[PDB]
Amino acid sequence: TNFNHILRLLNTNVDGKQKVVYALTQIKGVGRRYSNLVCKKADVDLKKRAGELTSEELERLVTIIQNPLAYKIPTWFLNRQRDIVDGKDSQILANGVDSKLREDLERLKKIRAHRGLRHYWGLRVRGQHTKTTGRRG
Amino acid sequence: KINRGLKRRPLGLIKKLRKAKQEAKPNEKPELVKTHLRDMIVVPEMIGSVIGIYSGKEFNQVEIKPEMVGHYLGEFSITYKPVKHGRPGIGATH
Amino acid sequence: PKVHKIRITLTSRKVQSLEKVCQELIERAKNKDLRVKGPVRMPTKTLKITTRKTPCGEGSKTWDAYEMRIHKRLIDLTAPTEIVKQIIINIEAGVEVEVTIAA
Amino acid sequence: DVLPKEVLAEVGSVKLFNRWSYDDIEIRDISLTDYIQIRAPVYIPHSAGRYAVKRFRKANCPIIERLTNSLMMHGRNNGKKLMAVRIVAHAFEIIHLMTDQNPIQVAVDAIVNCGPREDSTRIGSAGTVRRQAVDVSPLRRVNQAIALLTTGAREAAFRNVKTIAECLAEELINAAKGSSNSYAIKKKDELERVAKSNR
Amino acid sequence: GGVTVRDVDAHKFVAAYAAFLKRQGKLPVPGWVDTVKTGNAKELPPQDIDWWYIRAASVARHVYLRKTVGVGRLRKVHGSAKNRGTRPSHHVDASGSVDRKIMQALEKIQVLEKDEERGGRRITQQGQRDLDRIAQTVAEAD
Amino acid sequence: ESVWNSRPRTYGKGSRACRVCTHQAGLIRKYGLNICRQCFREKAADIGFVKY
Amino acid sequence: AQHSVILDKATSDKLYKDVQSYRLVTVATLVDRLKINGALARKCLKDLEEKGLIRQVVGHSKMKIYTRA
Amino acid sequence: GNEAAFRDRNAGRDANRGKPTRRGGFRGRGKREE
RNA sequence: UCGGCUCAAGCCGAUGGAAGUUUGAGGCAAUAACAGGUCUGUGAUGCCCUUAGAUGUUCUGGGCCGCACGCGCGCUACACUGACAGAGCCAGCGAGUACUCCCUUGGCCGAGAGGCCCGGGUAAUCUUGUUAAACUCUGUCGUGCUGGGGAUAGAGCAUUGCAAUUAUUGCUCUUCAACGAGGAAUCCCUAGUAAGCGCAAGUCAUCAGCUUGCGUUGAUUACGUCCCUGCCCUUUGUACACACC
Ligand SMILES: [Zn+2]
Repeated sequence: TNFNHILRLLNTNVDGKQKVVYALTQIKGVGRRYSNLVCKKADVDLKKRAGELTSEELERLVTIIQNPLAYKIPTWFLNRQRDIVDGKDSQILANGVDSKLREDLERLKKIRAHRGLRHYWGLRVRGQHTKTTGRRG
Repeated sequence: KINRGLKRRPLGLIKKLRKAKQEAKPNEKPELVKTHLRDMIVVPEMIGSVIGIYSGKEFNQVEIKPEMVGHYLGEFSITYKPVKHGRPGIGATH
Repeated sequence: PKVHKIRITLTSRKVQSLEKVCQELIERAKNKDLRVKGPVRMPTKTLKITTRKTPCGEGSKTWDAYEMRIHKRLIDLTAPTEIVKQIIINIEAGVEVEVTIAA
Repeated sequence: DVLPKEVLAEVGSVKLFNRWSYDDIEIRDISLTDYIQIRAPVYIPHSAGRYAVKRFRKANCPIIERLTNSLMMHGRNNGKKLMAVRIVAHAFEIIHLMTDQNPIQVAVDAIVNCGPREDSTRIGSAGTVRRQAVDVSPLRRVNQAIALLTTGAREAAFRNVKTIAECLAEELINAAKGSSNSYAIKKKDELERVAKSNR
Repeated sequence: GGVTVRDVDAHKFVAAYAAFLKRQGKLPVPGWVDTVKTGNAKELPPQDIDWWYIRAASVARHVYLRKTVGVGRLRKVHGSAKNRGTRPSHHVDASGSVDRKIMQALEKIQVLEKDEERGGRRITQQGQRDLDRIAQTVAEAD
Repeated sequence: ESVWNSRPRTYGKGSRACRVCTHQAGLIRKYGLNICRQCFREKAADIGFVKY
Repeated sequence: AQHSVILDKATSDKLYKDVQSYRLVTVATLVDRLKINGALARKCLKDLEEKGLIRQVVGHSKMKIYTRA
Repeated sequence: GNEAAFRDRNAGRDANRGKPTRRGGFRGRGKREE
């Protein structure tokens, strides 16, 4: 009886009685289809639940996540570039999104750019009509 | 933007910046230039000057920092004052 | 006297005027004992334009639809070269005609 | 071999919808004949009739089409009787498999029992009810029964893992006798009771 | 009696032909697989792992039943609607490179040929005979 | 000195106008008319256009 | 509000006890009466079919219905 | 100007939300000179 | 044509017939009014006003979109009569390039958006059989605001255009808000009609959640009345006639 209906990867619990590919979707920064690509390339039985697995396959699953480009995945499929003038690629995950979210705010804040002011005040940044739209909340 | 050709107006303003940088004496900040155009991307080559960009009513001068290479000069002078608001009028009764 | 198997086309806004022109042309040709392939009639194309009637905008909103219709009714023939000039005479007003030798 | 080989037995038999012959229909009561028409049968209800053109042209129609039309409502189900005809035929198999009796017997006897005989009409009393508990015509009986029947099935199956086919199936078999677990009969019985009050 | 491709159930033919073609096992795979979106309107890759081979039967069959076919026309045949969010939906066509390269490979294995006469590609005699054999087998098995 | 109206004007609205009004609003482009929708129905019978 | 995705011994012997006595069997009835998940119901459906204890009436992409043998 | 606006911490979205917000004898048209 | 009402004009019902509501739908449309709307359509037009520090024309930048909040026309959803993945596969109305750059097939490069090279059509000839959407068959998911839902934002890649910041739009990856059929009130509609679903044209270099037209699927209920809300005709009252403003 290896039914462990709880898992713990990278500081957040995930369920186990659901399917394997959809369980990784719970993690912030990865979606339903991005999960499919990497979970397909790790050669895992997609037809079974996320509870009946074991440690060794999990190890390759998580390993792909940190270094994607080394394991034959294209660059345009990724979601990070130009962290500085001479930048590299990346694949941000659960708590890096909040960390890099914050960073952007004081960058734009200190530069004193218009987008920062909208973010500072908290209005819509992308241009859209507001005089009657979503002002209640 | 840079793949397409650049017309008289970009070259004109760049030679003004060049003249300011050469005649500037070290241990001083270069002189101020006022302009109306607001569609130039920021270039790392364009560092070390002070530009008064027109905000639709007045010229606003800002010191340029290096790490803002990927924006425009227009994005740094707002057009409208923020709305503090007031007291509701004789409307909003029906 | 080498034939070229010509084709002649007509254009007009009217219908009854053009149509009687087509019959008389076929019989004027046929009287001198010439072979003729009959009146291939092209489809009629209808084009419309809809606009608002009011010039300002108050009151209910009402439209009107003007129309115009066009007919083609082209003709073909097997004949020598310059008999066409004698025969295509005595046409109506407004009616346009273009000749295609189709050599 | 123009026609499918498997479906061949029917030819030597009176016309029917493959699985069920309309022969030997119920003998239970009267006053709804001349208004339920089965004497001219049909295979599938997908007949593009012009019943609407006159008053009682829609009275001469096999009941099977009526059920299929009534089932499609509420925006999403507009004009898509293919699902409706699918469900009705399939639901017939369920009740046939759940009970040895003919499914047409199940539908007919249910609808003849779930119709009211007296109702109440709102004549002006200046805010009050001068409700004289008037009578009802046999034609309106089937009209209201079918409409309210189909609504009972959809509301029950709504937001449930059960599906309409067996939900509709269960609705008919409960209405056969006074089960009181059927949407139709519960609301049906109260109608005369409030009508009987103002009698 | 004699039969042809038009005398068999549609979805049966594609499944029957898919099984036979994979057992032969000769067609290129440009590696595009596992990274394709099936079209600009779709969201997730197909479920079946062997979907790519199955597809082969469908496209081969229609070129037999049409006077001429080209790469661009498959785009607009294979397309469908896209949920753009809260706006109304439209019609958008499928991916072009995917359909292009798959039929490139297909014709390299002697099933159809180029038609510089007028354009497009038509099936070749040997390819036509091949489909009939698989269709014929289905009839008796029924 | 002759750079006052230099800016190109061959692109979008304002580069075309009605033959009678030079009124750039609601202008018709079907079939190559280039006339206001308003002035239209006053010369429509002459152009040849009959309602039904 | 959860249905056990896996089949346990207690459900198994209850299953092979009554399913030869039901009049009709469906996906709904299994998830309702036996407190089992829908996914396992389709899996159970196909496995009990091949062992030959229930008979198929119609098969379709939406609903499967079976009766006694 | 723009830089000053960032420092001009006077009234914000939260500040706006915090801030709180005859018989005529003439007939149907008789009212006024309208 | 018939069968029952009936002085008659007619109404209804059956048969025949492609068609028996005026066969279906539109266009035009009397005498007479309104201080109805338009001077921002007009080189239609009176008077007044401005005219060289111009209210004439022209170039640069902005704004009409700025937002605590009340109201109107619409779009997407609240899921199993569903969502998701494969495959089968059917329209109609229209539009299209000369001094300009339109509709675009085919071949080649490109994950995708896009790019390059021959070519056809000024058109029942080419685009186009516009292989549209809905729909149908086989599977995955399974009552949980979950794979229903797509607001808000970050990063990157292109296209239109002189110019995209207050993001034009598209494409790529991530982020996953409210919303369980909606109170007092209130609308539209009688048969290929309501409703669902898409397509073409108008504005247009790009942008449709808009309007004008086109087709696909296709119903419940009635053949009525003056109870409510409007309108007209008669009888009636008047010290009004610029006529209850
Ligand atoms: Zn004009």
